[PDB]
Amino acid sequence: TGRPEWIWLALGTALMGLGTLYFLVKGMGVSDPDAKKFYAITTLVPAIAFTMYLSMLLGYGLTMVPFGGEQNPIYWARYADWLFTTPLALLDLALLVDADQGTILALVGADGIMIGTGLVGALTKVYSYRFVWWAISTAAMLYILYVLFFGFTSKAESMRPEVASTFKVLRNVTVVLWSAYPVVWLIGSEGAGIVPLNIETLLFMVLDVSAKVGFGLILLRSRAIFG
Amino acid sequence: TGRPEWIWLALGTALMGLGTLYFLVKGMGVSDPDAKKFYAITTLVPAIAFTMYLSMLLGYGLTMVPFGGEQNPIYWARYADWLFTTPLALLDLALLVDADQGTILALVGADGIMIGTGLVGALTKVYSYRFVWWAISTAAMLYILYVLFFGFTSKAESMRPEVASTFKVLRNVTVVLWSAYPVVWLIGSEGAGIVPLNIETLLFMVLDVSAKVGFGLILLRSRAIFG
Amino acid sequence: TGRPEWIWLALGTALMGLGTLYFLVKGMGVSDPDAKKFYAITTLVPAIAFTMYLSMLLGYGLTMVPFGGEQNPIYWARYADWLFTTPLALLDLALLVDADQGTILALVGADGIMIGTGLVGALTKVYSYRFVWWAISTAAMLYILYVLFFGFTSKAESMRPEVASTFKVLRNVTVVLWSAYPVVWLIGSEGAGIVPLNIETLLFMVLDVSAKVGFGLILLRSRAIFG
Ligand SMILES: CC(C)CCC[C@@H](C)CCC[C@@H](C)CCC[C@@H](C)CCOC[C@@H](CO[C@H]1O[C@H](CO)[C@@H](O)[C@H](O)[C@H]1O[C@H]1O[C@H](CO[C@@H]2O[C@H](CO)[C@H](O)[C@H](OS(=O)(=O)O)[C@H]2O)[C@@H](O)[C@H](O)[C@@H]1O)OCC[C@H](C)CCC[C@H](C)CCC[C@H](C)CCCC(C)C
Ligand SMILES: CC(C)CCC[C@@H](C)CCC[C@@H](C)CCC[C@@H](C)CCOC[C@@H](CO[C@H]1O[C@H](CO)[C@@H](O)[C@H](O)[C@H]1O[C@H]1O[C@H](CO[C@@H]2O[C@H](CO)[C@H](O)[C@H](OS(=O)(=O)O)[C@H]2O)[C@@H](O)[C@H](O)[C@@H]1O)OCC[C@H](C)CCC[C@H](C)CCC[C@H](C)CCCC(C)C
Ligand SMILES: CC(C)CCC[C@@H](C)CCC[C@@H](C)CCC[C@@H](C)CCOC[C@@H](CO[C@H]1O[C@H](CO)[C@@H](O)[C@H](O)[C@H]1O[C@H]1O[C@H](CO[C@@H]2O[C@H](CO)[C@H](O)[C@H](OS(=O)(=O)O)[C@H]2O)[C@@H](O)[C@H](O)[C@@H]1O)OCC[C@H](C)CCC[C@H](C)CCC[C@H](C)CCCC(C)C
Ligand SMILES: *C\C=C(C)/C=C/C=C(C)/C=C/C1=C(C)CCCC1(C)C
Ligand SMILES: *C\C=C(C)/C=C/C=C(C)/C=C/C1=C(C)CCCC1(C)C
Ligand SMILES: *C\C=C(C)/C=C/C=C(C)/C=C/C1=C(C)CCCC1(C)C
Ligand SMILES: CCCCCCCCS[C@@H]1O[C@H](CO)[C@@H](O)[C@H](O)[C@H]1O
Ligand SMILES: CCCCCCCCS[C@@H]1O[C@H](CO)[C@@H](O)[C@H](O)[C@H]1O
Ligand SMILES: CCCCCCCCS[C@@H]1O[C@H](CO)[C@@H](O)[C@H](O)[C@H]1O
Repeated sequence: TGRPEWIWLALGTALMGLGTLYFLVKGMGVSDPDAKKFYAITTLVPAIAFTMYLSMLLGYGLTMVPFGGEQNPIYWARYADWLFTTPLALLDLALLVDADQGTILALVGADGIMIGTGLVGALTKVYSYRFVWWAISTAAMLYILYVLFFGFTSKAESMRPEVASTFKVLRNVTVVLWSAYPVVWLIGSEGAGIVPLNIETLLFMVLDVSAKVGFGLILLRSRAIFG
Repeated sequence: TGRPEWIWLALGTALMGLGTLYFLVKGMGVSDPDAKKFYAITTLVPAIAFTMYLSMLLGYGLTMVPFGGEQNPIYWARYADWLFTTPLALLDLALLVDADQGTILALVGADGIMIGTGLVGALTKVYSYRFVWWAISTAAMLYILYVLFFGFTSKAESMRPEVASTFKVLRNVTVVLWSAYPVVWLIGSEGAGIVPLNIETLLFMVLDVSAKVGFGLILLRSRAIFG
Repeated sequence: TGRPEWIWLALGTALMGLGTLYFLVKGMGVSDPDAKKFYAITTLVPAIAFTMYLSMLLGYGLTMVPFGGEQNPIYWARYADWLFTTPLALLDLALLVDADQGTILALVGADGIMIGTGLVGALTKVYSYRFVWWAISTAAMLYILYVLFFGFTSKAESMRPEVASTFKVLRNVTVVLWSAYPVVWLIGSEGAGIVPLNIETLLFMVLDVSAKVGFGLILLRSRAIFG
C-alpha cells in the first residue's frame, strides 16, 4: 500500500493473474500445433504483465527521476512489460495473417525501438528531452500501426472468412488501444502534468488489461486460431 | 581474492573455461548440420558461464542488497548467466525431441520469467517479499519440469532408441539438478540464512558445472546428436 | 553541446538518421520476400544506431567510471547499439551466404559475448581488469571473423556470381572494419590513454557510419539481395 495508486496496481496484478490462469486452463489439452502457438503467445502476454504489475505494487518496478526541478516517481516496470509483450501481440497478428519474416523482423525491430526509446524518454532528466524521445517513439508506433492496418489486412484477405474477420476485429482494437498509450503518457506525469499519477496509472491499467486479457479473449475464443 | 568464496568462483571459472575448450575442440570439423546445432548450443552454455563466473571472481558480478537490516552481498551475474543458459539447455532438449515451436516458445517464456522473477527476488529490499518472488519463480520452474518430464518423453518415444535413452538420461539429470536450485537459494544467504554464502557459492558451483559441463558431456558423447 | 565531442556525436546522429531515411525510401515497394528481409535487417541497423547516437549527444548514453584514480566518461550507449546491430550485420551475411542455423547461432552467441564482455570491460573499476575483458572480447571477435572469412566464403562460392562477389566485398569490409574497433578501444580513453576521448569518438563515428551506412549501401545497391 502507501502510494495512492497501489489499488489500480493490485487490481491490475489480480486481473493479469486470473487472465493467465484462464488462458492456461483453456489451452489445457489442445493438440493443434497452430492453436498451441496462439495459446503459448497469448498466455505468455498476461503472465509477464502479472509479474511486472506485481513489481509495481510491491514497489520494485518504481524508481524516481529528477526533472522539472523535482523528483518524479517513474514506473519503469511498465516498459519492461511492454518490451516483451508488444512483440508477442505482434507475433499473434503475424501468425494469424501469415506475414513474411522480413516484415515480422521490421515490426519487432520497430517495436523494440518504440518501447526502448519510450523508456529512455521516461528516464531522461532534462524535461525538454523527454518529448523528443516521445516523438521518436510515437513515430515508430505509427509505422507499426500503418503496416498492421494496411499490410496485414491485405494479407488476411487471403485467409478463410473466420480468420479475416477475427483479424479485422483484432486489428481495430490494437490500432485504437495502441494509439491511446502515447496520449496518456503525454498528458500524464511523465510528459505534461495535465493528469495525476493516480489517474495516469488507472488509465494504463485499463489500457493494459484490455490489450492483454481482452485481446487474448477475442482471439482465443474464435476458431481463427485453428489451422 | 579477498571474499572467502573466491576459490569456488575461480575454480568454477576454470572448469567452465576448460569445458568450453574441450567442446570447441571436439566439434572442430563436424559437418552434420544437426550435430552442429547441438554443438553450437551446448558449447555456448559454458562459454557464457565462463564469462559470468569470471565476473564474480573479479568482483564485477557482485553487488550489495539491503534487507533484514543489513547489506547482503548478492551475485547478480548468476542470474545473467542463467538467463541465457537455461533457454539453451531447453533448446538442446527440444531439438533432441523435435518439440513443437509452440511448446518451445512456452518453455522459453516460462524460463525467462523464472530467471527474471528470480533475479527480482534476489534484489528485493523487503525481506518478506524475496520469498514471494521465489514462489513465483519456483512455480514457473515446476511448469518447465512438468512439460520436460511428460511432454518431451512422449515426444522422444517416437525417435530411434539412441535418441530415446539419451533424452531419458538428460531428462533425469535436468529434473534433479534444476530442482536443487530453488532449494539452495531458499537455504542460502538470499532466503533463509541457514547456510553461509561460502557454502551457498560452492553448491551453485557444483550445480552449475554439472548442469553445463556434465550435461554437455552426456549429450555430446552420444550418437543421439546425429540426424 | 558542452562535451568537446558533441559535434562528432551530432554528426553521427545526422548520418545514421539520413542513412535510415534513404534505406527506408529505397525499400518502399519491394515485393521480393528475400529482398525484404535484406532491407528490414539493413534498415534496422542505422535506425538503432540513430537512437543510440542521439542518446550520446543528449547525454543519456554517457556515464562516469572510476579507474586509474579518476572518473572517466564512458559512453555505454555505444555497446547497447553494437549489442543489437552487430548480430543483424551477421544475419545479412548469413542470409546472403545461406548459412546453417547452427553456425548462425554460434556467431550470434559469439557476438553477444563479444559486446557484452566488451561492455563489462568498459565499466570495470580496476584498470588492470579492463584489459582482461578486452582480450576475451577480442578473442570472440577473431572467432567471428575467422568463420566469416573462411566458412562463409566457401558457402558463397555455391551462389551465383553476383552473390559471390558482393559477399567478397562485404566480407573484406567487415574484417577490416571490425578489427579496427578493439584497436581504437585499446588506444582510446577506455584502455591506454594514448588518444583523447575527442578523437576516440571521431574514430568510432567514422567506423560506425561506414559499417552501418556504407555496408548497407554496398549490399542494398547490388542485385545480390534478390532471390
Ligand atoms: C530482448 C529485447 C528485445 C531487448 C532489450 C534491451 C536491453 C537488453 C539492453 C539495454 C543495453 C545494455 C546492454 C546497456 C546497459 C549498460 C548499463 C551500465 C547502463 C544502464 O543505465 C541505462 C538505463 C538508465 O538507468 C537510469 O535510471 C535509473 C533508475 O531511475 C537510475 O538509477 C540511473 O542512474 C539512470 O542512469 C542514467 O542517468 C545517469 C545520470 O547520472 C548523473 O545524474 C545526476 C542527477 O541525478 C546528473 O545529471 C549527472 O550529471 S553530471 O553532474 O555528472 O554532469 C549524471 O551523470 C547517467 O550517468 C547514465 O548514463 C544514464 O543516462 O536505461 C536503459 C535504456 C534502454 C533499455 C537502452 C536503449 C535501448 C534501444 C532503444 C534498444 C533497441 C532494441 C531493438 C529491440 C533491436 C532488436 C534486434 C533483433 C536482434 C532483431
Ligand atoms: C534476452 C532475455 C531473454 C530477456 C532479458 C530481460 C532484460 C532485457 C530487461 C529488463 C528490462 C529493462 C528494459 C528495464 C530497465 C530500466 C532501468 C532503468 C531500471 C533498472 O533497475 C532494475 C534492476 C534493479 O536494479 C537494482 O539492483 C542494483 C544492484 O544491487 C541497485 O544498484 C539498484 O539501485 C536496484 O534498483 C531497484 O531499487 C531501487 C531502490 O532505490 C531506493 O533504495 C533505498 C534503499 O537503498 C530505498 O528503498 C528507496 O525507497 S524510498 O526511500 O525512496 O522510499 C528506494 O527508492 C528502485 O528505485 C528501483 O526501481 C529498483 O527497484 O532489476 C532488473 C530486474 C529484471 C531483469 C526485470 C524484470 C524482467 C521480467 C521477469 C522478464 C520476462 C522476460 C521473458 C524472457 C519474455 C520473452 C518474450 C519473447 C519475445 C518470446
Ligand atoms: C538481447 C541481447 C542479445 C542480450 C543482452 C544482455 C542483457 C539482456 C542482460 C544483462 C543481465 C541482467 C538480467 C542482470 C542485471 C542485474 C542488475 C541489477 C545489475 C546491473 O548492473 C550491471 C551493469 C553495471 O552497472 C555498472 O555501470 C553503471 C554506470 O556507469 C553504474 O552506475 C553501476 O553502479 C555499475 O555497477 C557495477 O559496479 C557496482 C559497484 O558498486 C560499488 O562501487 C564502488 C566505487 O564506485 C566500490 O567499488 C564498491 O566496492 S566496495 O567498497 O563495496 O567494496 C562497489 O561495490 C557493483 O556493485 C555492481 O555489481 C556492478 O559491478 O553491467 C551489465 C553488463 C552486461 C550487459 C552483463 C553480462 C552479459 C553477458 C556477457 C551476455 C551474453 C549474452 C549472449 C547474447 C547469449 C545469447 C543466447 C541466445 C538465447 C542464443
Ligand atoms: C502491454 C500491452 C500493450 C498493447 C502495450 C502497448 C504500448 C504502447 C503502444 C506504448 C507506446 C508509447 C509511445 C508511442 C510513445 C510514449 C511512450 C510509450 C512507450 C508509452
Ligand atoms: C546454469 C545452468 C542451469 C541448469 C541453471 C538452472 C537454474 C535454475 C533452475 C534456477 C531456478 C530458481 C528458482 C526455481 C527459484 C529461486 C531462484 C532461482 C533463479 C535460483
Ligand atoms: C555498429 C557496427 C559495427 C560493425 C560494430 C562493431 C563492433 C565491434 C567489432 C566491437 C568489438 C570490441 C572488441 C573486439 C574488444 C574491445 C571492445 C569492443 C566492443 C569495442
Ligand atoms: C509462470 C509460467 C507461465 C507459463 C505460461 C506458458 C504459456 C503456456 S500455453 C500452453 O503451452 C503448451 C505447450 O507447452 C500447449 O500445448 C498448450 O495448448 C498451451 O495452452
Ligand atoms: C568466445 C566465443 C565462443 C564461441 C563458441 C561458439 C560455439 C561454436 S560451436 C561450433 O560451431 C560451428 C559453426 O560455426 C560448427 O560447425 C562446429 O561443429 C561447432 O563445434
Ligand atoms: C523507427 C522505426 C524504424 C523501422 C525501420 C524498419 C525497417 C523496415 S524495412 C521495410 O520493411 C517492409 C516490411 O514491413 C518491407 O516490405 C520493405 O521492402 C522494407 O524496406
